[PDB]
Amino acid sequence: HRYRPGTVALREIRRYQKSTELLIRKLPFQRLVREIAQDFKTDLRFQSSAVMALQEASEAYLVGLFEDTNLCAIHAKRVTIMPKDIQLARRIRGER
Amino acid sequence: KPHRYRPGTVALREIRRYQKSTELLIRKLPFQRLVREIAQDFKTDLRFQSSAVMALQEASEAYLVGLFEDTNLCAIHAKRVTIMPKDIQLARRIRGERA
Amino acid sequence: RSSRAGLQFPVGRVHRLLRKGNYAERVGAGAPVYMAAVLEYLTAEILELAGNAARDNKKTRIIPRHLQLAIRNDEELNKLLGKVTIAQGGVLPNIQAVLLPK
Amino acid sequence: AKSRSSRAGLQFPVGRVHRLLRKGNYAERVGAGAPVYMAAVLEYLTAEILELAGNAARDNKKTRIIPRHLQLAIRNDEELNKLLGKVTIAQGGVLPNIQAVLLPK
Amino acid sequence: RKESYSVYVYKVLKQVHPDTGISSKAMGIMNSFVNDIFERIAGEASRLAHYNKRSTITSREIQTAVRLLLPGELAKHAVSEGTKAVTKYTS
Amino acid sequence: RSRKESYSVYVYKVLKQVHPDTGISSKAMGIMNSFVNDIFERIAGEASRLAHYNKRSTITSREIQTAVRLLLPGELAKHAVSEGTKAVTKYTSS
Amino acid sequence: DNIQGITKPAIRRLARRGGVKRISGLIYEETRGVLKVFLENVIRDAVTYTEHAKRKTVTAMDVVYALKRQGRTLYGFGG
Amino acid sequence: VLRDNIQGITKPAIRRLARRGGVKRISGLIYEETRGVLKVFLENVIRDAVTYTEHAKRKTVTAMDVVYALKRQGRTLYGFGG
DNA sequence: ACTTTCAGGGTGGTATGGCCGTAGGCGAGCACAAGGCTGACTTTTCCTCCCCTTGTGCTGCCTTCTGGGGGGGGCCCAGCTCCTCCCCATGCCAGGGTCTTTTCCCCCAGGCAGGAAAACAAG
DNA sequence: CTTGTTTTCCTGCCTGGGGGAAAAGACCCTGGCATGGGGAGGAGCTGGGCCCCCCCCAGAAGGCAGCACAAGGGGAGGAAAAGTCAGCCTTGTGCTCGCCTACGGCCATACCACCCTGAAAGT
Repeated sequence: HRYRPGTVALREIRRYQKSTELLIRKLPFQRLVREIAQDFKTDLRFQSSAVMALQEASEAYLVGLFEDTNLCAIHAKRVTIMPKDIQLARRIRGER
Repeated sequence: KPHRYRPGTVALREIRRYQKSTELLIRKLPFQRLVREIAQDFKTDLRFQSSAVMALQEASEAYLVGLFEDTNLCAIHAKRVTIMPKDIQLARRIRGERA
Repeated sequence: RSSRAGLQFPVGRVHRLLRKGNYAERVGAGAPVYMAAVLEYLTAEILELAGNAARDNKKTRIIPRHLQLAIRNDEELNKLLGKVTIAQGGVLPNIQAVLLPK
Repeated sequence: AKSRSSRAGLQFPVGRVHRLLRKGNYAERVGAGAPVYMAAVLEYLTAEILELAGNAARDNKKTRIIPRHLQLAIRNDEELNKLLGKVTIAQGGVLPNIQAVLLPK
Repeated sequence: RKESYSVYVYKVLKQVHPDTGISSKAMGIMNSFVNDIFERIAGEASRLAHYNKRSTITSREIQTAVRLLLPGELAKHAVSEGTKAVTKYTS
Repeated sequence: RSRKESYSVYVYKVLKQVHPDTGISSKAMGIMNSFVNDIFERIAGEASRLAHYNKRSTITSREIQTAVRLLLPGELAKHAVSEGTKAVTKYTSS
Repeated sequence: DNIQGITKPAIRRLARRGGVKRISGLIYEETRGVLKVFLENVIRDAVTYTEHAKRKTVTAMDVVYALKRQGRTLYGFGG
Repeated sequence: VLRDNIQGITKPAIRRLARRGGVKRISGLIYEETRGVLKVFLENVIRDAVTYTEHAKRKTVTAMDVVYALKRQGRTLYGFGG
């Protein structure tokens, strides 16, 4: 047996909206943060709490941006979110 | 047949006229009455400077223009050319003013 | 002084913070008393709801998830803390009515 | 009496800026190079917007900068628009732009 | 040592939730909450004196700072609490 | 009545230096004062918080530089910092 | 009842400044409501400033302070 | 370590963040769009934190520096001091 | 559980603020046109809303194989503290240099009329 | 595609009105003197952040089936746009009354600096 497309979608949404942990992998995220900071300053140190804080900030920002993107997609009478929705949300928010 | 312009060219000419000006598109006396009846809810027997009223109006005539630009962008996104209350609501909910 | 005016918040500490925080050149002796009550009220407000949420989850300890849920559920608290990113708080469970299967 | 503004090369109020810093309650003390840096920065920011608004006025065949020229400079330059993104300018209006969707084919 | 409000906030819970506890991570959330709010009410009353050409931050400026920053029913209860504090303090 | 103060004369001098044939209205001269004061409040508050973070007592050119670096984007911050640095070096070393 | 003083031609002119080409028939009421909310938000802060200063007239400075307290700093009318 | 670490934000991670947001279906370009968005946001925040560190003449980025950098952009971050 | 660090009681001064007197600049209020703007109507044209269809990209599933989580340990540079004292910033006063308010007049912006040009639409 | 037809833009002329310079005052800018105090530097120290080791197992990546959803095409109906006309009401001006607010004078008490100590909170 196989579920119809969409019920798994709502189940996944519910599961990860009832959870609190970090949805990005910590080690590659830290590697990305070090990559970004390397251009600003070579030989930069970091703290575990600092990287954790950066990850939670980025994750909450992304989760909010995705709510706005879903709002744009629903406005366009759609269910599939797209770069068009992302760009509209970011522009109306004022980040672009 | 009497001359008539097809719908859209006069609207675009109005756009081109009002984006090149700097005046205030709301009539000063009714805006003053609006400002005063709003301030009546915060302090009775309140008095207003001319600069105060003309500084509230200037803020309004830019807030509304910004909201209209965002609503127009929403309407364009929704495969339409007519802006709508649902587009205004989406714009405001996204910028965070009121959810 | 805190015991004199009945506050669980430190009047002396808030007074020292006001004097050293460089807000003005003089600080009257009613500002610490007012502040150590406003802050106390705010903390009590966002502690009662963030413990009611914990009670709604059969827990005895308050966690950032409970804090975030209480803050986001409360109207005024959400408005005040509208740009606050709470770590380990998650987001409110919200699935749009449209996406729900017919 | 030699003025610090002339000694440094600035045109803004080194002394009055120092006085406003001390009375503004920004720190218990204020360094001697603090107002010089702040006056230089404020004068440069003034001389940027003023130059851009003068360019806007000259493109309009005018010679008296009005708020319209200031806003046309600020909202047309990418940096000052970012700096003043939440700023309302009186008697300046908006920038001229149209969405390509609404233009006739 | 780093002075904090953990001891004080731990006591305001016992008068509202006498039985529940607070996790250590939650303790760090509220220390950020009080400190951030304190920098907002004090920073508002600091500008009010500058506008008013005054020199002393007082209870009349904390009241205006609070009711400017706190929305709706929050201001009507934060102001009420402080007024009852200074009134008792002087008396 | 009272003596009111502004930045109008200095704005006029720099305006004559940069545009020796064009003028400015009494509304743009009421805009430039507000611009100068808003930027002043911005950088002064940032420098105050920056000095209070490091548990320093005196606002210094270094904290002013940092506040400029944190308030202005890109070439705005670059040129503002360069101008302030040159001004402070010429002033002090004179 | 002077919100109607924000007339349909006035709202249409504001939209034309905003680049709107076609306007629905329910846009005007929504714009009136939005304007009323914005004015309420600004004027409550302005009146609070006036009350604190122990004044009886709202000043352009009070209005500018109210606008600056909501991230809507206004230029021109003093500073 | 220092080259092409953005792809560490894998497709399942972006989909997981979308599920937390409320997204029901995801286009194929959403992953790259989100990756670019995160790159820019982290660039800004990390730049502010690095400046906040260089002022203190420190060589270690701390929760204090990160929280200051995030707060001066509107997005206050609780739980890490301050 | 101890301690060590900081807030409270008392004194002295003074400077910031509180209250009364004041005069004038501006804010409220009232007529009064009268033209410019606004409101109601009508045609109709084009925009929006629904419906169909399909192909195509998205999703559900399986399996494999990686690389992130979970510790453990070494070390060595980086962040914190302590004390010295010296150079920078502060408090105070004296005199003038500069910034501030009033006066005027002339060049720049505003209004209007005439004509030419450039888009619009039926045809 | 020509062409009639509006609407807009350029040029010229008259005008009014507000900015740029001149003149005097009044307010604090800068120099000179005395002084406490905060931070720059040097040494000690310790701790945590980086780097490496090893493992393994949960999750990611690739491939396939299949399925439902977005995008193109079609139609119709209805709802704004544009033009017309009738009405009304902003507003520019003139004029007055009176209030409120910025200043000024005098002094009254709350706050700051300081001396000691006992208590409160952080490890």
